[PDB]
Amino acid sequence: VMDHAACMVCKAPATTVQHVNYRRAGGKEIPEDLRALCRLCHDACTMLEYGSGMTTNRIDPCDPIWRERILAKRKEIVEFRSRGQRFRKM
Amino acid sequence: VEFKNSPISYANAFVRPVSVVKESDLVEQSIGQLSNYVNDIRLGYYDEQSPVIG
Amino acid sequence: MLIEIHMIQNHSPANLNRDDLGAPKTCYFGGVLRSRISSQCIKRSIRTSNDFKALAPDIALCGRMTVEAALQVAHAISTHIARPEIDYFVAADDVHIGESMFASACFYKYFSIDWEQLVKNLKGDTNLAAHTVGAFLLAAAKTNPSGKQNSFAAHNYPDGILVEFKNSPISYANAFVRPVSVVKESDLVEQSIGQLSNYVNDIRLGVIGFWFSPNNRYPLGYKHSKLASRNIGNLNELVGAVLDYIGGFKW
Amino acid sequence: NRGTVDFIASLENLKEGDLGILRKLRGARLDEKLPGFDLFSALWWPLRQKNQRAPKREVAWLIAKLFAEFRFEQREGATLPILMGGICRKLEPKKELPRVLARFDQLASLDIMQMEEPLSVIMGILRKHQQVCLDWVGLTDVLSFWEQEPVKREWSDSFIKAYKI
Amino acid sequence: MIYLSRLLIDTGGNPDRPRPGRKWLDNIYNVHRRLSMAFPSGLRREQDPHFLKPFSPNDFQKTPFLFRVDNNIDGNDKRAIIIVQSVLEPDWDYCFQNALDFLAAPPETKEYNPEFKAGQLLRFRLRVNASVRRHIPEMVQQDGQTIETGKILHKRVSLTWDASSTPDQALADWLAAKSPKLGFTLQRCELLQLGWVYGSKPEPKNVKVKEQGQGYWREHKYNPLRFRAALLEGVLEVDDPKLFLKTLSSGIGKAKSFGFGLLSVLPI
RNA sequence: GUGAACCGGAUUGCCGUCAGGAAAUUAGGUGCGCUUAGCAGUAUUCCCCACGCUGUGGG
Ligand SMILES: [Mg+2]
Repeated sequence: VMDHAACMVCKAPATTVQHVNYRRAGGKEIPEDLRALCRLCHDACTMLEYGSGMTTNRIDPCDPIWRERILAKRKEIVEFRSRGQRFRKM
Repeated sequence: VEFKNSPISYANAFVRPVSVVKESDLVEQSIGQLSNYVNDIRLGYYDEQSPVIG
Repeated sequence: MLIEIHMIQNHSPANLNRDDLGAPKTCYFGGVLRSRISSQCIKRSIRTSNDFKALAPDIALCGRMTVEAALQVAHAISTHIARPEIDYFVAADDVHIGESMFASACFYKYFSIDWEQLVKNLKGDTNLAAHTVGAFLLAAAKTNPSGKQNSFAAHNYPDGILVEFKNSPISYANAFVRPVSVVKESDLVEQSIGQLSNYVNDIRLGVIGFWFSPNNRYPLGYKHSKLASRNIGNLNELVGAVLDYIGGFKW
Repeated sequence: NRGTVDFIASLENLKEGDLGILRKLRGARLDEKLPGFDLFSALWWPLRQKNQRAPKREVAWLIAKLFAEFRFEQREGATLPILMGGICRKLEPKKELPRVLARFDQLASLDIMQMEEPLSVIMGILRKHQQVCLDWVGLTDVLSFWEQEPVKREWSDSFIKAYKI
Repeated sequence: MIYLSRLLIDTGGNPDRPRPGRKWLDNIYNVHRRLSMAFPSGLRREQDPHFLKPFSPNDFQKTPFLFRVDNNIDGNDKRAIIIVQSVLEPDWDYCFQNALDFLAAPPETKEYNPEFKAGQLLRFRLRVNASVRRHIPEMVQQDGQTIETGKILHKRVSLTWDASSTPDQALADWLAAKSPKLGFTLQRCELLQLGWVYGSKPEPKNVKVKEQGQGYWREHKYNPLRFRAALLEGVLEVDDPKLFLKTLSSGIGKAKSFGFGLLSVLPI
């Protein structure tokens, strides 16, 4: 509701949520560790965190230093992804 | 290189093992952890009557 | 009133104190063997050193031949299982194989200061008693035994001090009944300080305390608990806080 | 533990093409290749939605790689430090036993990111010594807590007890 | 002055790949909003030049712009065209600085100072909102039997013709009934493409009072938006100067905030 | 204020010279994704303000 259902990087509507940090889990969740992004941005920042080992603090889409990496990853995702593999889940 | 009046060893920067991640190499992370410990000790046990440089 | 100092420090591979057979000194605790540095090592380690020499001082604090010394030092104890090793060395002729041995451990120490006996031994002096207390604080925070230090240059610096003003003398050695197992998401020092945290969080549920950590590296307690009264970032500031809690006292 | 069992069942529900695609991605991370990431996501993420104790991304990816390479049958009671130990007896005590023992005890100095090739050669010597059964669930549950001493403490203990028989 | 712009969208190629620009066009609220952030606040463009902050409606200037979307341009490639008319200078480098994959060509802008004389032959293209507000009784349920309730609804429905007249004749009558007030007269008007437009829109709704207070917890609820569209092309002649300019950059029909009035004029 | 009070097991040390895991192996044999579908000639278009008993203006 707060983000007006708009992505934080590319401004397309928002469907998922990424966690900026994991200080509190499960029982307590202040809505300042959460940002609204769409599917391509979620997958891009998910693949940016496969082997990082940063544990607590995750990627902030507001910070400009990650934007050029994220857009190149999104260009890779648009270049390479097969939709028909995502559907028909094998 | 450094100059003291009392011997201070900085071996405890590596009590946590260094795990190689996809971005950096072993050398840069080793000297980064060493820099973190050096910064923390410099901002910790520090007396104005005998300041140090290096 | 008793001023009690809690002390956690890590140490590099060396051998500070040894017995007649040469072995690193070792006590028994918690069902297993513990690395040990003698209290009669920290005495004559801090004592007669150059940094500490800064009514006569160093007699009321530590005695010599009914002196009634007002400082008590306990035996340092590791927070994990002792893991000794033996090194093989050979000699040259430059024109036979021996064995030396060493041990590495993180030790918890404990310091207690009687204020009333210190004031009584100062013939009514009070600024001198607090002066000697501060002097012992700066000495003890920056003193190591002079063991096999030329070959094993062990010159490590501490990683946390908590100071207490409790009514009766009580140590926290029972916090290390369970030996510390190292997990991937932590280290030895963090888990040791956490085991110290989940023994001061108790007792009160089942006094005050000043805490210091260098540039606030490993904060006491893994929540926002008030288990320590104040968390400080300098050794001089912690000493000034101790003097301030004793009374109006400037360093 | 639940969530593991459905993960191993979904691994066994795979077909030829999926096993080949995870086979070609051996020795790599996931973020480089997109079909592998998508297949792993479609096979793993609903379980993580439903169950909280579903396997981590790295351990699940590694176990998927090993299952795609070796394709052992799932059967309870065929865990790794038992078949190691039942195998070690048939070798010469002077030469081959320390050779196999060193490769087996090298695992206590490696991380989950570094534990693909030693596991590859250990299941290789299984496949060479004509074995078809292996407890994958037990291996996943011990790998998920591989960084604890009692887990590798009961590792070689199961070994010693199988070897002494 | 009047500012016109053009945006080009591929809308084609391999269907198996993600196409965010192709996906953006399925909702008219999203299209209108995406054109709507093209005008920041003098303060906003100094605050976040990277456009990497939460989007709020109040930090952007308000201007009643008009737009239309067209398709079917060949040349061995497919294209989708958005034409935006506005009274302020658009900032296309700020709206799409993180959305370059939407468009197959960089945006363009140009000035427009249309000066005309009375009685001039002009070619126009317009998509009109065919809507009439009517009195409707209330039908409910329809669970195999119709239940009537006495409430009469004042609602906006589509224009309806009879069974004996063509849609083009009735649309032309509906446009010539209005052309004397705008300042133009028809000679020919034919129907090209008639249809419906769907849209969906976030609307906040209260759920639960905060335990700490100071507001609610809220949840997004989505409301349908249906309109009738009929695309028309023809030739008109001017009847008044400041009146034809009163017709332009103001709108002819309704629903102008969702791209339902735009006159594209060519002197034939 | 205790078989207690005072109380360093300390100094010396290169494991350094010597080594091919090597010879030889087809993963080949068989399979239709098939029967279906106007983005339009309509009879309610989700909400709001204003004026009359349908025409403007905003989402
Ligand atoms: Mg996005």
